[PDB]
Amino acid sequence: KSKLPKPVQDLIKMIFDVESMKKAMVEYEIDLQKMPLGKLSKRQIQAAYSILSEVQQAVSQGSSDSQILDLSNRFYTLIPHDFGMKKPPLLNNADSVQAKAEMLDNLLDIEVAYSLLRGGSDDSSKDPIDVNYEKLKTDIKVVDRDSEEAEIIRKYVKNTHATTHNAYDLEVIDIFKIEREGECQRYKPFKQLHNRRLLWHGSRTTNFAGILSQGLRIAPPEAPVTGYMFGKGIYFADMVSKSANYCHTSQGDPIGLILLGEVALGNMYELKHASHISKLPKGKHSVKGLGKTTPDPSANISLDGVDVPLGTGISSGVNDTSLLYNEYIVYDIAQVNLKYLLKLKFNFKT
Ligand SMILES: O=C(c1cc(Cc2n[nH]c(=O)c3ccccc23)ccc1F)N1CCN(C(=O)C2CC2)CC1
Repeated sequence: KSKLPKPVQDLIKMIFDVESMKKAMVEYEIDLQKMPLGKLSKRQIQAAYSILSEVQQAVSQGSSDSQILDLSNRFYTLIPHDFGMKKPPLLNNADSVQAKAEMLDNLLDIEVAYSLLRGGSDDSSKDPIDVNYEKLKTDIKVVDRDSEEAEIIRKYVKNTHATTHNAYDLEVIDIFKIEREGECQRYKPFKQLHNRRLLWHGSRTTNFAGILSQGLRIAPPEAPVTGYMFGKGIYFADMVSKSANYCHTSQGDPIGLILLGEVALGNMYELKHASHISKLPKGKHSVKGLGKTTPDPSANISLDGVDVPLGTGISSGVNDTSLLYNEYIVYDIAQVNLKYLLKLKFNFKT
């Protein structure tokens, strides 16, 4: 039996759950008989990303719906969808491109989780929880409830929950201090860079085995840049509820996982509307999506020399913007240093 803490053990079980991976694929209307978990490959997802990038071209250049039909069908050939003997819905718009790009982002993380679980070594004498924990190459420790860092994190959760996200309230079950192998060494060029903030990153439970082993990555070159609001980068939020929406929890699965990462933002490229950029303008290290609401800047605190915007939501004074809340995007994976992993219970009030 495993000597790991019970919350650490429950975390491993949750992220390496094969049925949850299958459930996530079903959600994206994938045909599991034509394409099960085992048949998924980095190559197939990449080829589908490229076919989606072709759909991105047809939509923008106002191509005929009879020319988009073959591009749409090609995507379904690479990624089989559950429609049986019926014709599948037409991928002829930017929304369909975005939705299928999000699916492929998840499939790429699900593939990493499954390859980890099916690769390596099988040993009956060792606890399967301990074996799977080692595969993540991440030091996971339980943060003591009565510690100052736990009080800071709980205040951050409590204060940055938005009114427009009141269909549920949030309960912090566990706070994990995480240390990805080699990540501190990778973050070294940006360790002293100004504007370093502790920000939120919400994702589906089925993506965390991929996130903890490989780190938060950027969508591949094959991915359609127009399917990403501020281009292919790593997205963060200063509001817990904005990130918590990306946990994709329901009444049937109310437990989610959220990250707290130290992001070296530096000189921010402040944007109000969609900008599908491949590269940042000279002298800029990040993009700040200007939201209508911002945490109180006077209420900012410093946890290990890192700014924690745990202030309650106040008006930013930003007019004519497509965002209700701020977002932060970095375009170099070395600019992120993951600090905490939170297990949350979503108490749906609907
Ligand atoms: O951060 C994002 C991302 C997230 C989102 C949604 C989102 N998800 N989670 C958040 O906490 C968040 C905060 C503010 C704004 C958006 C978000 C949209 C586009 C994105 F490129 N990534 C895209 C998916 N990722 C990948 O590694 C894909 C598999 C190759 C991780 C990085």
